[PDB]
Amino acid sequence: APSRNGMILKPHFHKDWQRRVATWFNQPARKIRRRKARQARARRIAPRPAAGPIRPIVRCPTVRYHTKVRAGRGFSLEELRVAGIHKKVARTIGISVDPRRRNKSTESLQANVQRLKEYRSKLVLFPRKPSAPKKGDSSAEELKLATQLTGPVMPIRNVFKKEKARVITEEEKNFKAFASLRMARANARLFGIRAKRAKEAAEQDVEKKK
Amino acid sequence: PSRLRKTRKLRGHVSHGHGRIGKHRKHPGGRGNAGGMHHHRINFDKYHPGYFGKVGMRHYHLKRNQSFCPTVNLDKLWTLVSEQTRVNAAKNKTGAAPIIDVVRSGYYKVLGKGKLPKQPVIVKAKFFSRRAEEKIKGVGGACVLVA
RNA sequence: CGCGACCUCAGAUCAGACGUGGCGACCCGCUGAAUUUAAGCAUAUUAGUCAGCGGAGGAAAAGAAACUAACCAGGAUUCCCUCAGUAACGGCGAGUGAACAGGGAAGAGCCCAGCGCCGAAUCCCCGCCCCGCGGCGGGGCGCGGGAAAUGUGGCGUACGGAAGACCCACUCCCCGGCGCCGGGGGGCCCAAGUCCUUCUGAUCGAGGCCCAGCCCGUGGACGGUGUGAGGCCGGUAGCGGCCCCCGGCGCGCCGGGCCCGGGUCUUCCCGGAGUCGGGUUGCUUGGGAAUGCAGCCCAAAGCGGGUGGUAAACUCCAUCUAAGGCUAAAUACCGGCACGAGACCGAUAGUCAACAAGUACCGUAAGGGAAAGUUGAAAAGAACUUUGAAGAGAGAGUUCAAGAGGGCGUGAAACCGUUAAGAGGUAAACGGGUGGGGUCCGCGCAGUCCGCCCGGAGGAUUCAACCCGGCGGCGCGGUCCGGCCGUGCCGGCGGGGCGGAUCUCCCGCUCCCGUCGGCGGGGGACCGCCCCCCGGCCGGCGACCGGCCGCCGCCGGGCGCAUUUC
RNA sequence: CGGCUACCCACCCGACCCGUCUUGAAACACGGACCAAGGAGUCUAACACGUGCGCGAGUCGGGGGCUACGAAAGCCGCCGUGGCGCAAUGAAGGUGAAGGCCGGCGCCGGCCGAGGUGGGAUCCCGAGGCCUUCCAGUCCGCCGAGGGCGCACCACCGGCCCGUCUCGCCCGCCGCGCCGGGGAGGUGGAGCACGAGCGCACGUGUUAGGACCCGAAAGAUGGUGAACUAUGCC
RNA sequence: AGGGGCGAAAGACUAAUCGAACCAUCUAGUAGCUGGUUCCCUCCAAAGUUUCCCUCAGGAUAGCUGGCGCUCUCCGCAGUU
RNA sequence: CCGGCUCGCUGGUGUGGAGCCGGGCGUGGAAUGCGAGUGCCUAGUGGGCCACUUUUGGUAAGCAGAACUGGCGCUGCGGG
RNA sequence: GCGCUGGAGCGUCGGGCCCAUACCCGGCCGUCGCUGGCAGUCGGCAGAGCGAGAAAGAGAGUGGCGCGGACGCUACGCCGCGACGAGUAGGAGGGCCGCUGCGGUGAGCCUUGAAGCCUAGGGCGCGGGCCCGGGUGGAGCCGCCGCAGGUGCAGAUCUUGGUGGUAGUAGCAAAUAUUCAAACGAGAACUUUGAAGGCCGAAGUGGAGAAGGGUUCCAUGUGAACAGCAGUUGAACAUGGG
RNA sequence: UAGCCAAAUGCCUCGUCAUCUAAUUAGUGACGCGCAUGAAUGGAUGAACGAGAUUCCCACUGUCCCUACCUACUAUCCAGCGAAACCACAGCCAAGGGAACGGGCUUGGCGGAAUCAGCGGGGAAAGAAGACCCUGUUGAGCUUGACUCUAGUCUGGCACG
RNA sequence: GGCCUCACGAUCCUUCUGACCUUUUGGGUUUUAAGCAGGAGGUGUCAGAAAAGUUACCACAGGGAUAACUGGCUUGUGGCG
RNA sequence: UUGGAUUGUUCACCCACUAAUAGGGAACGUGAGCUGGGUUUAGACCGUCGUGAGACAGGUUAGUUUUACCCUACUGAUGAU
Ligand SMILES: [Mg+2]
Ligand SMILES: [Mg+2]
Ligand SMILES: [Mg+2]
Ligand SMILES: [Mg+2]
Ligand SMILES: [Mg+2]
Ligand SMILES: [Mg+2]
Ligand SMILES: [Mg+2]
Ligand SMILES: [Mg+2]
Ligand SMILES: [Mg+2]
Ligand SMILES: [Mg+2]
Ligand SMILES: [Mg+2]
Ligand SMILES: [Mg+2]
Ligand SMILES: [Mg+2]
Ligand SMILES: [Mg+2]
Ligand SMILES: [Mg+2]
Ligand SMILES: [Mg+2]
Ligand SMILES: [Mg+2]
Ligand SMILES: [Mg+2]
Ligand SMILES: [Mg+2]
Ligand SMILES: [Mg+2]
Ligand SMILES: [Mg+2]
Ligand SMILES: [Mg+2]
Ligand SMILES: [Mg+2]
Ligand SMILES: [Mg+2]
Ligand SMILES: [Mg+2]
Ligand SMILES: [Mg+2]
Ligand SMILES: [Mg+2]
Ligand SMILES: [Mg+2]
Ligand SMILES: [Mg+2]
Ligand SMILES: [Mg+2]
Ligand SMILES: [Mg+2]
Ligand SMILES: [Mg+2]
Ligand SMILES: [Mg+2]
Ligand SMILES: [Mg+2]
Ligand SMILES: [Mg+2]
Ligand SMILES: [Mg+2]
Ligand SMILES: [Mg+2]
Ligand SMILES: [Mg+2]
Ligand SMILES: [Mg+2]
Ligand SMILES: [Mg+2]
Ligand SMILES: [Mg+2]
Ligand SMILES: [Mg+2]
Ligand SMILES: [Mg+2]
Ligand SMILES: [Mg+2]
Ligand SMILES: [Mg+2]
Ligand SMILES: [Mg+2]
Ligand SMILES: [Mg+2]
Ligand SMILES: [Mg+2]
Ligand SMILES: [Mg+2]
Ligand SMILES: [Mg+2]
Ligand SMILES: [Mg+2]
Ligand SMILES: [Mg+2]
Ligand SMILES: [Mg+2]
Ligand SMILES: [Mg+2]
Ligand SMILES: [Mg+2]
Ligand SMILES: [Mg+2]
Ligand SMILES: [Mg+2]
Ligand SMILES: [Mg+2]
Ligand SMILES: [Mg+2]
Ligand SMILES: [Mg+2]
Ligand SMILES: [Mg+2]
Ligand SMILES: [Mg+2]
Ligand SMILES: [Mg+2]
Ligand SMILES: [Mg+2]
Ligand SMILES: [Mg+2]
Ligand SMILES: [Mg+2]
Ligand SMILES: [Mg+2]
Ligand SMILES: [Mg+2]
Ligand SMILES: [Mg+2]
Ligand SMILES: [Mg+2]
Ligand SMILES: [Mg+2]
Ligand SMILES: [Mg+2]
Ligand SMILES: [Mg+2]
Ligand SMILES: [Mg+2]
Ligand SMILES: [Mg+2]
Ligand SMILES: [Mg+2]
Ligand SMILES: [Mg+2]
Ligand SMILES: [Mg+2]
Ligand SMILES: [Mg+2]
Ligand SMILES: [Mg+2]
Ligand SMILES: [Mg+2]
Ligand SMILES: [Mg+2]
Ligand SMILES: [Mg+2]
Ligand SMILES: [Mg+2]
Ligand SMILES: [Mg+2]
Ligand SMILES: [Mg+2]
Ligand SMILES: [Mg+2]
Ligand SMILES: [Mg+2]
Ligand SMILES: [Mg+2]
Ligand SMILES: [Mg+2]
Ligand SMILES: [Mg+2]
Ligand SMILES: [Mg+2]
Ligand SMILES: [Mg+2]
Ligand SMILES: [Mg+2]
Ligand SMILES: [Mg+2]
Ligand SMILES: [Mg+2]
Ligand SMILES: [Mg+2]
Ligand SMILES: [Mg+2]
Ligand SMILES: [Mg+2]
Ligand SMILES: [Mg+2]
Ligand SMILES: [Mg+2]
Ligand SMILES: [Mg+2]
Ligand SMILES: [Mg+2]
Ligand SMILES: [Mg+2]
Ligand SMILES: [Mg+2]
Ligand SMILES: [Mg+2]
Ligand SMILES: [Mg+2]
Ligand SMILES: [Mg+2]
Ligand SMILES: [Mg+2]
Repeated sequence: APSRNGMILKPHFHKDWQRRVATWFNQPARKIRRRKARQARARRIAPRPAAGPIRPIVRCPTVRYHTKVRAGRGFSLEELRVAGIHKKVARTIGISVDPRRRNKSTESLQANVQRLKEYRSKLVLFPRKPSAPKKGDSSAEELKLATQLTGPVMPIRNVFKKEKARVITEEEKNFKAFASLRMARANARLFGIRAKRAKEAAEQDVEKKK
Repeated sequence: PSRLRKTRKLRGHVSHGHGRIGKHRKHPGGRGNAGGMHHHRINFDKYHPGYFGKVGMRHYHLKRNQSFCPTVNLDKLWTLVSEQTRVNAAKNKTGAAPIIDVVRSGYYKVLGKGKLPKQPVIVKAKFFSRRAEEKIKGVGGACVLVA
């Protein structure tokens, strides 16, 4: 028996929902448990970064988020081979690797390679045997200065390019954006049909002139 | 709180505020939206027109990202950039015009609704309305399309 | 005919092992309704839910794309928010109802078959010797036995691999036996009043404990002790102490195991079949010309196959490589062990059960299933006398208290007896109005005082007015001097922090032959705001004052001397 | 001596036993011996309206992270991803919210610039006047004929946006095409026309949940009974 | 052995239960139909009527009612003439 | 009422009509009474009955069905 | 109804009288309205008012002794005028009405006596209810400001428990029947013995089994409870056997 | 059709006739255009039999005229022991009105403790939320030419083949 | 459209008609399908469920809103004057 | 204001006597006073209707009649002022 005026509602409570209901009374306890495990992990890997390995620059797929840059799964094999880093040693030195990533661009690949070069420059590698240093190990004086870093290593920030004010040209003032948009829409919609009309006209005119 | 509710003042009254002739039974009119077509016809026609029946085409796999296109108006166009940009452009003597990249702000389409101040601009957007573009041209400016 | 192999199948109280069943909160696989809603009801809804069956673990399952997308692309699985009560399904009615992207928790990758290359280079069992053995292992000796060519092991798996050649290039990887060093499981302990009076039956009640404002306090949580205790006791706080067992580390030897790597060029190889897929039928899903699963029939191909949410044909694209397998983490927990807590319940409440409770008790059985806490601080549980056979009384005694006497704290109402008072033939009882009688109350029974004035008896160290000291108020002083603030401002040849979508010498990165042309970072300048320092105005000090002077009031000490004052 | 009130008794007047259903109840209508204890619109989610607080075209850390009571509290801001709002319309392809005036050849430069009318609380101006003996006279106020700019809001007339219908003439080019854009006049819209929302809390109403409390005749799933009795056999 | 058994047939018996046994669960099954619905005071104050419904013991919707206000005053309105 | 514009509607006719501005007239143009107007949320109700007069079916009914008004319901009090 | 007939009847009427919560005046309570009035307690830093039929200043400037003055004002407060007061279902507001717990607060109460309970006691408030007095009690309890709810009973053939009238009532009536003397014993219609009279009448009221029950079988002691009276008796209870 | 009947089958019907009695809606035997008998949904008949349903007759008797008396056990009283149903408060009638049959209300009639043994007039006496009738969008047993399906069964195709 | 007062029908589905109409979802073409608008197929219980009986073996919640018993108002009819 | 035949009868008809064999009410007086003959459970058989389960104001047959000790009333019996 609905009232005078109001919405029509379709609540999803017709099942036995009380039998399966989850309550968050353990939310602070779970937060503390996560925090203690995180700190225990951090002290377990004494010189290694708390956030773990380094992940590459990645922009989101969909149209809604193609203007934003996020964190990636791992560095692509093509990026690694350009940087001269082996796929089996990258994980050992703390570089995220996933072989499924492709590279259909060039600036993104270069940006990842540059980041990998910067990471190798910033990385401090302890000797495998402390008594016997080797070629790839860092110096003794910089060994004592190593320490963990909170948060992600080299966090990915959405860098913005700003261009200074310019003088507007006559060609820009004569550009018809709305007309160009509509005409481009029409051309995209009618591209194929015009082609088949042209083919039909040519294949029919040739019979007339033959 | 239950202290301030009506049930505290209903004690001593037999029907508890529900009537004596027609008692407060369980479901006198069915469950939920029952009988919208039969005995709730007047309510569903006087308050929910168009409720019954289908209309339009069916889009099976609909994804909001494809149709995602937020819009902004020319009155708020200057609000995206800082005040010092506008005052320096107004004070500028060489005629250089600021470039407003609305995409970086987070709007793809620009619609021309409000009055646009007399000041050259370069609006770099993804889509433009006809009136928006003609207002920019009339006030003096450029429109740049980006993908 | 027989002997000797291989192959299929038997019998073993043969030697050595394993499974059986139970709990089952959480999890995996299957089966699986009707109540109910739709105001009836058949599709739907309830609902892949209850019931039923099987199988585990400390988590399970899933899991590293035959993926998501159509963008400038992301990149295992899992969980939270969001997408979203949307796309969509629905007698398009009731109702049902995801997924992508995004932000987080966590984050870890891999291994076979196949193709190949290495004398099967592999593995199991029994006998003997040595070592430690309460996770039966390591080394050595067996012309000891067996598995396996109907394929074990090494290289090697979609991210390419292998081999050859040419360059560069590393040895310290890994266990396990023994052995020396600085995070838990329990045990025993650690501060301070029974201080002086005072109630009490007992104090943990009350007063005091100085000019060490009793003592301790990193210990004033709690409980017990004859009340209500920081200091009587256990504990409590402590990065406090001692003892035993074990653990992840950081060293040493000892035995063996492997003598292994990267880049370039050349040559070869590369894949999982009654499986996909198609037709039909049934169930499921939001999946709609059929999302997923299953039965039947047909049943393949390799520049092939799958996916690209409307069936089909043609044609370019995008993305993976199905029919093999492993894997912690973030995640679930009303079963179990040990714990902590509560704006909960307080014995008809809260679990059915605070107690000899799933006990007594009922049903043949499946099953059903209670009522039931309070002596007292301490039993000090009533010696002894008296009537009666005794139940049980009358004395006496214990206890502060038997008005606490063994189902005994407190002890209401309905109900009953007795005593006292009143009334009584219109059932009782009730509202208004009085009258009478009782109960106690008014500690009533010579009835309030409070100010001013007059008069009489008195008694004071006594009023006013002056002096000194102190305190306070007051715009005092139209405009005293000094400080402080402004949710006020101005100036700045001042010293700074924050922000900017305002501009502009150095460093790092990529293309080109130290240079011309690019990106990121740093630096400099500019603007806005704010902090501090200096100077000049306005206002306030009544959310925010100091020292003088002026007035007034108050307090104390003097002079005051009784026609004043009390 | 006073004490209405609370104990009893006597008299006068009135006086049918409560609850519930019903048009009609004291009813020959049902429930009711008496007493004690328990006992019935609560909670979750959604929506709407109104009220309180904060911020405000913004608002919200609800998820995550950093630091006895405290499982609290504070902080994040390059954790505002995301929800709501700031833009509507169309099934969709999509589109997406004032104009007027002046000079030159529909196009170019400049100017005015973001509706009008009626009612509109309040505000602004002021023909004069508010007396102490009388005249001229100023300053601070006060009242006031009349005249205005008009809050919010209501009504109407306009204007603009999207879909649609009709009549139409023009404009643009990288690809002059079954291309794209523009006008006027009607019409449909949950629109604009100089914001009003977001978060939290409270009350009310409705809904789905056991849903104010008690109540079926029924249906389904899984198990137990032939020790009575029905029948067959030994 | 339960929608089953058995019945010289009465819907008879099937553990005091038979025109579908008993126990537990779904299940606090649904009820437009009965019963009940707990403290005081103050203020306001009804309808059994229209329309529609497999609607007639009920609802939705108007009407009646209450609450919260808001815009104005010291022109407007009227169960009247 | 008096002037002046607009009109793409209709026209002999600055014809018709409508719209928009400007100007003027307060004895506030029957009596009486009364402060009005407007917007949200919403319970309960949705079985009625009686009476004067009007009136249908039925002979008639404490019958059944209508219209106005007033009551009972929801309401006590004096009289019957 | 009693009764009434020179009405206490009938028809027309005249005075007088009687009383409702109706009407008029008055007191008190509450509601509503005037959205009324009060910061002006402006005092030796002074001058006491804006009730009055008439729109606006007890307004300012230029020239001709005695040291004094009541309450107020929790502005969510106080005060002044008028009108009104019914009410089912239903709605709203005020509760210094009531219960439980939580955060604050009362240098709160309390073994020199809290909660609870009873009371022919004193009262207050319209009312929800509340504060004191007297008796038992021995260990906790309340007021104010906010918060929260499993927060108020007369009923529901309500749930649990207890208790009345009936009521010392119905009944203790199926199968013929007991009497006498003694013993134990405190007590005898009911036990035991002896005698008499009876019944079951060999398909039994006899003697023994199966199923079923499980110590009921035997002896002693008790007479607390049960054997619907009582019991010296028991298939009751406690001891030991079998 | 053969048979049969106011039958256990006949509304009209207590049909008409005869008999059975003083009197018979009963019984029996007949008659039949029989609302609506009837042939293995069996008709007609029929010895014996029936705790089957009927009418008459002889004997018999308290069934009755018409009631009386006796016995045993109760009821009655006492001793002991001792419940339950039910109970708004309770209980004297006439009329009136009313919710249309009151114990309570109004007017009258009038009423006097505690009680014992009977009785069945009233308490619209007690049990049981009427089983009859109706409503419910409440069901269950059963039936079918109701709707929708289903085991099973017959047939065809596909594979074994 | 019939001189007027009547002569007729929602959702969903199907069918037909109309546009050089839109989508068919990674792109293009063509069938197909889905859309917009206007008609028709239908509900006569006509604001529109898809619907045969019996129960004396019956059951449940209720109803004196509703009959058969009694009781009230009238006496048509019956009786009487 | 009667005794009887018939029928469960209320009604009805007949026989006989008498004086007359008049009519009615009291919840169609009177079931905790009786009976159960008929209506009207569940078992059955006949006829008619229906395919059927079943129905028949058509007939026939067998088919549990519970309680008073309470108040009042009435009959008697103590007593009471
Ligand atoms: Mg409603
Ligand atoms: Mg992380
Ligand atoms: Mg009420
Ligand atoms: Mg009611
Ligand atoms: Mg209702
Ligand atoms: Mg409700
Ligand atoms: Mg309908
Ligand atoms: Mg063996
Ligand atoms: Mg197992
Ligand atoms: Mg339903
Ligand atoms: Mg229903
Ligand atoms: Mg149904
Ligand atoms: Mg389904
Ligand atoms: Mg399903
Ligand atoms: Mg399934
Ligand atoms: Mg299960
Ligand atoms: Mg696993
Ligand atoms: Mg893979
Ligand atoms: Mg994913
Ligand atoms: Mg579903
Ligand atoms: Mg995601
Ligand atoms: Mg191999
Ligand atoms: Mg203690
Ligand atoms: Mg002390
Ligand atoms: Mg302590
Ligand atoms: Mg102490
Ligand atoms: Mg100590
Ligand atoms: Mg299934
Ligand atoms: Mg294609
Ligand atoms: Mg694979
Ligand atoms: Mg795989
Ligand atoms: Mg696995
Ligand atoms: Mg805690
Ligand atoms: Mg207890
Ligand atoms: Mg208790
Ligand atoms: Mg309990
Ligand atoms: Mg108890
Ligand atoms: Mg006790
Ligand atoms: Mg107790
Ligand atoms: Mg005591
Ligand atoms: Mg005591
Ligand atoms: Mg005690
Ligand atoms: Mg006691
Ligand atoms: Mg006496
Ligand atoms: Mg009287
Ligand atoms: Mg009732
Ligand atoms: Mg009713
Ligand atoms: Mg009635
Ligand atoms: Mg009543
Ligand atoms: Mg009556
Ligand atoms: Mg009755
Ligand atoms: Mg009833
Ligand atoms: Mg009763
Ligand atoms: Mg209670
Ligand atoms: Mg609001
Ligand atoms: Mg949303
Ligand atoms: Mg609402
Ligand atoms: Mg609710
Ligand atoms: Mg139930
Ligand atoms: Mg069913
Ligand atoms: Mg047997
Ligand atoms: Mg079977
Ligand atoms: Mg039968
Ligand atoms: Mg059944
Ligand atoms: Mg319930
Ligand atoms: Mg009123
Ligand atoms: Mg109904
Ligand atoms: Mg209500
Ligand atoms: Mg009703
Ligand atoms: Mg009605
Ligand atoms: Mg009528
Ligand atoms: Mg009513
Ligand atoms: Mg009224
Ligand atoms: Mg009245
Ligand atoms: Mg009269
Ligand atoms: Mg009132
Ligand atoms: Mg509580
Ligand atoms: Mg008393
Ligand atoms: Mg004690
Ligand atoms: Mg009670
Ligand atoms: Mg007796
Ligand atoms: Mg006997
Ligand atoms: Mg024997
Ligand atoms: Mg014996
Ligand atoms: Mg006895
Ligand atoms: Mg005879
Ligand atoms: Mg005959
Ligand atoms: Mg026949
Ligand atoms: Mg026949
Ligand atoms: Mg006796
Ligand atoms: Mg009386
Ligand atoms: Mg009687
Ligand atoms: Mg019943
Ligand atoms: Mg009933
Ligand atoms: Mg109905
Ligand atoms: Mg059914
Ligand atoms: Mg059919
Ligand atoms: Mg429909
Ligand atoms: Mg497609
Ligand atoms: Mg029958
Ligand atoms: Mg009658
Ligand atoms: Mg007549
Ligand atoms: Mg006779
Ligand atoms: Mg009778
Ligand atoms: Mg009877
Ligand atoms: Mg009788
Ligand atoms: Mg009979
Ligand atoms: Mg029968
Ligand atoms: Mg007797």
